Amino acid sequence: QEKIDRYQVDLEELSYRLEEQTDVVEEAGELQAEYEARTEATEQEVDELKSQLADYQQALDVQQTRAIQYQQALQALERARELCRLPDLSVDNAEEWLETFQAKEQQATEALLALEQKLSVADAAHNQFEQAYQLVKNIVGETSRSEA
Amino acid sequence: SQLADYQQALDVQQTRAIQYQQALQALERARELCRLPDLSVDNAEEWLETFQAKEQQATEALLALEQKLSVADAAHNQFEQAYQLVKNIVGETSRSEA
Amino acid sequence: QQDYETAKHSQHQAKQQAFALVEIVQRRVHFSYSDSAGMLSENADLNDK
Amino acid sequence: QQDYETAKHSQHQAKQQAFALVEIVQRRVHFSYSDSAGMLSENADLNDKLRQRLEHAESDRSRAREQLRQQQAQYSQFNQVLASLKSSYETKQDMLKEL
Repeated sequence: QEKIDRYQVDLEELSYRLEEQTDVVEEAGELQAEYEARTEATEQEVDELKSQLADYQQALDVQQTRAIQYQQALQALERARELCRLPDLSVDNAEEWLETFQAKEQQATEALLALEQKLSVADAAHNQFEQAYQLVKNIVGETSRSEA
Repeated sequence: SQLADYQQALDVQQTRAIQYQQALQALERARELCRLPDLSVDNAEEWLETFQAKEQQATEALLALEQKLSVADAAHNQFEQAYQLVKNIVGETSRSEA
Repeated sequence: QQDYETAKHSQHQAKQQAFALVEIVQRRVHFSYSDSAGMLSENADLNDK
Repeated sequence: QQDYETAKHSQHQAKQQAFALVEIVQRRVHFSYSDSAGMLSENADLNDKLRQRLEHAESDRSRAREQLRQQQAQYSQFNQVLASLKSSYETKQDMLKEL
């Protein structure tokens, strides 16, 4: 019996280890996919430059488009520094504030979700609040509705 | 590389004269993409601002849908969490019995 | 979620159209000298092959 | 209700800010077009700058490739260790049933 107890502890241990390794593998695959996408984009861009140099008749149309995209990216960055009110901001570290405000939005959404449940159950008519209140009062004696 | 080398002399002297065609294709591409056959580079600014208005309206509607979507999916998530807690404590059971 | 997906599609299309209009605005200048012309198709054959 | 409309507006603020940051994340590459923007301003022969940019892209691509390879090896490592935990747990749990 004592041996079984030890086995149980061991299995709990391995459960926790499995949880952690599952997590780690998840982030590792996430990073792997991210770098896969990035390497793919880099090589595609390399190929585009190869075509541009080979097809120099391209006539900087792609260059014009990229310059316009650059201007638009600049404009978007300024707009975000405004909305987020983060003059201290760069493309490299904007990811950190993005995940930060993702957590922020998660907090806001979870709050408002609890709020939504409370408002939904607030549909209970006036009579229920009373009946509960006087029931509590009769059982304990006078108590405040907030404390009820 | 060999094509680049061969065309080197060909494309260098562009004379900024074959440049405006790119504007022509851009205008035509917009004409198909934007259901504005009358779209002219002159009146294209009114269309630009109007489509920007539509786009920002679309973003706003998207964000409202997103707010409700987020609250809803999170609510479903707590629903699921309650279900898992129930199954762990007791085992299989329907959500109605939960 | 279905509705929001549709809204996202519509938003993307609106953005693309807005960008095309921006492109027209930018290339109005290049349109300005549309009367210009230049030599072409000197070594096209071998380049094409 | 008043508090909830206020929280709703706060959620809206978070939504718009997150959306903007996402947009710039999308435009990450476009900021690399700063070279393209300067390259476009040449308005003359600029194949040399194109070749320089292509070489830089080649270096970046090779760096990304190595990064991907080493990340792949790391991920595989994590995979095998996780599988080993799986096997160990299976065996221990089997022995638990048997006992």
